[PDB]
Amino acid sequence: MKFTVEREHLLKPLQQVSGPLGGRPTLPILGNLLLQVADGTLSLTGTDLEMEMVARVALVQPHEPGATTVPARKFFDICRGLPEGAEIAVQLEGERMLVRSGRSRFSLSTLPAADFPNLDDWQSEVEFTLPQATMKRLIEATQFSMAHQDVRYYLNGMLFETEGEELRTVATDGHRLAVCSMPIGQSLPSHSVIVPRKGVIELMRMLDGGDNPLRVQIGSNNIRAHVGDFIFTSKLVDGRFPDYRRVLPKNPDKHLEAGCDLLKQAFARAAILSNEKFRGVRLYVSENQLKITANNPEQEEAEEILDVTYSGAEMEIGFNVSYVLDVLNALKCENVRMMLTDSVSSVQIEDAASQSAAYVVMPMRL
Amino acid sequence: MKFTVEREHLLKPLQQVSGPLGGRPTLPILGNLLLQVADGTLSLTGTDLEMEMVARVALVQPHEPGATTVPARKFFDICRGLPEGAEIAVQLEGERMLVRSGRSRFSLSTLPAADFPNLDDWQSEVEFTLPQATMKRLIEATQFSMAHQDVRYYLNGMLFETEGEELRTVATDGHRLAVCSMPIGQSLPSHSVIVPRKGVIELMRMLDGGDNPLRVQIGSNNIRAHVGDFIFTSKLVDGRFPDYRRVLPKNPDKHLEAGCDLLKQAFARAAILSNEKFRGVRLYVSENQLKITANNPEQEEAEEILDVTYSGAEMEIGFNVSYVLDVLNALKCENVRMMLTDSVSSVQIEDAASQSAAYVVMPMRL
Amino acid sequence: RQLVLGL
Repeated sequence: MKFTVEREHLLKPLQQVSGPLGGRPTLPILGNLLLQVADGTLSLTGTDLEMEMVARVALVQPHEPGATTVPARKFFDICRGLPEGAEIAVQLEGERMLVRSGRSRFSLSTLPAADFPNLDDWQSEVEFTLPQATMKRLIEATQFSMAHQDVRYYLNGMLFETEGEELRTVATDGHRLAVCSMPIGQSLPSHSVIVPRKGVIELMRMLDGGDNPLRVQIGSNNIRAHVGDFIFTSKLVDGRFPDYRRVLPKNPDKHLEAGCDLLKQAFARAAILSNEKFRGVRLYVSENQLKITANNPEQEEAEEILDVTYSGAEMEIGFNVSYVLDVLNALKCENVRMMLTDSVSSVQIEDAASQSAAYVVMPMRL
Repeated sequence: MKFTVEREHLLKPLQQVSGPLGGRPTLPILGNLLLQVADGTLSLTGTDLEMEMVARVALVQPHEPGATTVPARKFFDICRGLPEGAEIAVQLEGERMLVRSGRSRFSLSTLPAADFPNLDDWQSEVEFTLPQATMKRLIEATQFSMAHQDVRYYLNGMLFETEGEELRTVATDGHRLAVCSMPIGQSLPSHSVIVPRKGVIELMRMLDGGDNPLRVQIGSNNIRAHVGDFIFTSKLVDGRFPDYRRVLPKNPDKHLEAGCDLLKQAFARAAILSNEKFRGVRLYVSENQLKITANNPEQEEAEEILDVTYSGAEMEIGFNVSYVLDVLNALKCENVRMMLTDSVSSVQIEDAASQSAAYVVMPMRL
Repeated sequence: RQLVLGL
């Protein structure tokens, strides 16, 4: 195996395929990247046994076929550390892989390509293409609502669903839920899968924010995404995930509309004097007015009064202010609509100008 | 106590005095800021018992004299969280301090101004002024060589010495030493004091390179610096600081000059294959050439060859990577000069174009 | 005092 490639043609791919690797690999091979030269292409692959990221790099300089695995962090750091424009010559020499550039030389230890973990073959059952920007929107709109190491391991991931002509994501941790739907232009078979936490992170990382379209393939137990010369594949999480349609408040009769930023800034200031652990704030809704109050164990108190559009009966309701701020931060809009029922029921929050995303937050008893 | 002032006039002062804080504030009182209104001025003071920072704000709006103390971080966050252009009205009302702006209200807990610790009166014995940029240069040139949590407390700080017409800083952790001196155009008495590491950080913090000079006053047990309308005071550290004059190599006859950036990147790249738990590289010096090599337990190896200017006898000597990189990062000049003696003696490093700073690094056995 | 959703 032999290849010579310009530093920058190699750097981003190395960075990307290293994504799924941890700071401390359980076993040596998991800290390595698989390098394969075949048919004028160098392929780089990184894995954590649950998912893998592959990059294809075109070789325009002389090369020889073959494969090996070498330490990912070390190889990336070497390439990144070389001068801009450096030519990086690489050759497999049995127990070691020799990297040369200028008068810089590096000998890395190798592990057999035959020993590199490989995800089982699988078949795609649904396929579609969508703009990278749509995938980014879908994930960013709901990722914060995923559980963090919950017993219901399925809540630690994100649900991806195809319906009619839309792709939708759903995340929930039992206290709040986020759902976002986006049209795809294609007619798809109704489908529902759970993508693991690290999988969601990798999907986001592979979006360059360019014109390259995103091609998705979903099987019974895997999801694959292709962008440019990168291919990400992850196993899916098994389990039964909640039906957002049922979690949404049944009859949120009371509707309030308010500027997103004024509401966010008021909650942010009130949060300063809320209980450091429980973070509770009180909302008192009255005709065209919202009063937010917060108090803590030190007898400190914050009060914010805001003009809003509201005509229902008066009511008071408590919330974890961090859950509310998380939603307002995810909604990048001018105005928001809060739909309430009563003090003991969940509230649904959405962009006042779009039903694309919806957030359900359960209240707390102050 | 009562005052009303623009948020815009409080921001910088608050940041300056609230700085030393956050991490587990010992005495509750130390997490508060002392606020005092007297003769048309609002003074704000923060302290950790070892040092104190005082800021002044002029009051043109109606005000009433008095003093109290309030949670520093909370008061700063409330002020910063209010909208640009906000006016902030503050009044002490018994056990609470009421803060009002627009339709936002905050009631903060207080502690008696009489309880606020203040450094005992002291007397200055040495005074001088110098440019903010000169002080910044003196500190940045040596700060990285101070010890961290060393049982020898006097090394967990920085020596400030006046001699002739220069101000000099010295820092060392017993393995490497940094010294820098700068002329300040004033005839000074010979004096030497040790400023604690936290005080050094704070000093650095109040410097903005303005043409506005820093006024320094040094006493037997304290140091004070006045910048604009901020006054910083810190206790000094007891102990006999080592004499850098006895640390500089006696006759470092072998002089090598190398491009700073090229040497830095060669060290940085070679370090990737050095021992992860204790990173060091071997230098082989020969006529106009430097070879830098690293090895690790995995038998991996790195080699860098650099053209340099050197005409002495050949020698091989090892160094701790971080110590040399720290020096090259602090010099950030075009070329550096390494002055060597032999394989078992420390090296002195300087900017090839300036003798203002000098660094001494012991060799590392590999 | 946090209540939970009916998932």
